[PDB]
Amino acid sequence: SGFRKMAFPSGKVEGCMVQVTCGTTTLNGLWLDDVVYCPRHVICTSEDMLNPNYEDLLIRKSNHNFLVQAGNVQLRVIGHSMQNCVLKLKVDTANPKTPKYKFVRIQPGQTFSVLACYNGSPSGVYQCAMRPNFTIKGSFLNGSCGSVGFNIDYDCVSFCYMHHMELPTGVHAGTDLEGNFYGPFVDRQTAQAAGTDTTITVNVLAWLYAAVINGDRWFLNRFTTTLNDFNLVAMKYNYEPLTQDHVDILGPLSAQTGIAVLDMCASLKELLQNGMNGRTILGSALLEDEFTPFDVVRQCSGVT
Amino acid sequence: SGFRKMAFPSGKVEGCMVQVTCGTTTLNGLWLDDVVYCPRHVICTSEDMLNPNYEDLLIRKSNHNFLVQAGNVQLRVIGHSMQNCVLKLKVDTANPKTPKYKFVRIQPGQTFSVLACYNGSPSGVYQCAMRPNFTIKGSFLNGSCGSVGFNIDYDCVSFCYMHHMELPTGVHAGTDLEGNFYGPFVDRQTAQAAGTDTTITVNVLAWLYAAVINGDRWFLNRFTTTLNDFNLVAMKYNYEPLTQDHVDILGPLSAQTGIAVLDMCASLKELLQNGMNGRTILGSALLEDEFTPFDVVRQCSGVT
Ligand SMILES: CC(=O)N1CCN(CC(=O)Nc2cnccc2C2CC2)CC1
Ligand SMILES: CC(=O)N1CCN(CC(=O)Nc2cnccc2C2CC2)CC1
Repeated sequence: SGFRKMAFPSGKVEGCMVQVTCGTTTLNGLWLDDVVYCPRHVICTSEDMLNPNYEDLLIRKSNHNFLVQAGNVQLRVIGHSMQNCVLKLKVDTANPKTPKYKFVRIQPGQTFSVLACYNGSPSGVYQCAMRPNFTIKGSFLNGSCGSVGFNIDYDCVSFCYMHHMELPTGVHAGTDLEGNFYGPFVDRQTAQAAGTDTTITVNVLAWLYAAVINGDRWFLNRFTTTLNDFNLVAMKYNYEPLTQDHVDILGPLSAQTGIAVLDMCASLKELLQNGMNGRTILGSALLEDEFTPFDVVRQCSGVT
Repeated sequence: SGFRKMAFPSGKVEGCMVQVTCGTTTLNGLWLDDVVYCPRHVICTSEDMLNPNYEDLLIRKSNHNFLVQAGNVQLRVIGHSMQNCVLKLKVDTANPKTPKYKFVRIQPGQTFSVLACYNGSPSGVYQCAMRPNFTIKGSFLNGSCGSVGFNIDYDCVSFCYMHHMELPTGVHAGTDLEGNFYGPFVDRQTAQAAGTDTTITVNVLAWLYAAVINGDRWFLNRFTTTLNDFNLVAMKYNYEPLTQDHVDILGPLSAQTGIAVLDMCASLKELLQNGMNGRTILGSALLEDEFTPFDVVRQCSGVT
């Protein structure tokens, strides 16, 4: 029993972190096989960030201008290329600790673990979600760029995020490992406002199921609703619309607890309208939305 | 910017996890040098847990009755001894991945990371605190016993907790790595009720400083208080008394933000009396107390 915001064990990713320096800028890189991936803004000065022409700035850089250090040992860079907003630095040595891996592009609402790093060294691990506005609410200071987000399926690490930017509002933006930004964000120091950060409804319902499984049941009510009625309330509260696909995904939690998905929707509808009244659910005074239905099943079953 | 509940990178601890089986019970063990540490209740049947005589039950066990498996390879047990509530299984092979380590006994209010494991395999990592009633609010299912809590200081892992029990109320109890339980708990399936789970005041203040550093400043008020006046309110709200030692520990955060510790106490006093009014601080609707002042400085500075 008990339910925690839990990150994946970070060891497999720690073995991939390296430091990348270009000129006066140092950030993190991800070393997989003989390639080091890092944000292309490693080539920029503070001034360059205002309106960078990456293709032009990159012409002035050679392989020897990218300093890659793994622990206290220097890697030899034998090639470099830009793919979208990431640089791929080909090195002469395959990372001996390369785990089984995939590069995946996640959808909003999906959760992942971040291994926050500085100077190629891991500082901490935390769990977050791709927000519906394509930002993430992370914990990143200057030097954390190139830190990555990932999920693990037994022994395969699916990398889904690489940190690039902090928006003027303190929220974060980054790319998948092919260098494509999530959402409309760009690697330029300019006005980039985020859209509405709506609540991930299917994750809230999954978390209410985790609460019932772990004994917190006070919010269960005598009501039911329909998808259309629920969605009218969800729209009003800036919650994402719930679809039949989401109801299907919640099926195993509904089966385990015996609480129909639409009945849990009705409980959530009353929590939205009435509030918590100073009460808590799984130690929280707000409805948590950074646990997917898969995370709830995984934690409640004990998948290693 | 941004502030997350962050655990230490778990890799150094993942390299120490092993599976320990005795008869029909399988749990986790911690392999450091040539010793495997695990809860002594690995020797108990479900019936034994009701009123176990560990010294008597242990007489019926020999070295060959303890099966230790590291990955898919079996370790040879050449000695076994009980130290308080843990067994120390001497093996013929030193763990090649043994990090620099210490065994420490933490005080209530101190935080640590847990690497939750099943069958010697890591499932996730999360952050928690030793509650003032000596319980921890973890996420542990059957098979998680022997999972450990730790802190890291650069390259040295200080192990502070080993999981042993889930109380009838769903909260958790365990020992330090010398096998001494935190608090009054025992490794027996009997009535063990926890005391008052008070809020760790100095951690709440540290977290309010993290909020100011990260832009959430709405709760800062025009008031101050004294330790004695603050403590009268803290007692009423089931918060731990704040001491001059706590004020001293908050000194660096006070210096960084320019907000005197007693002024932050006055802001906290108004939050306790007035509530949040539907507002949030660092994405939370309740006052978070599982960040120590050291955790706040570490995260806000980027220690690796
Ligand atoms: C060379 C340069 O001025 N750069 C290179 C691009 N970066 C982009 C950027 O947003 N990085 C960043 C990401 N997360 C947290 C914090 C920061 C930094 C304090 C801003 C800004 C700094
Ligand atoms: C042999 C036996 O019956 N044991 C051995 C001692 N254990 C003690 C115990 O509290 N373990 C435990 C810890 N955390 C979460 C969950 C559990 C278990 C479901 C109870 C109980 C089970």
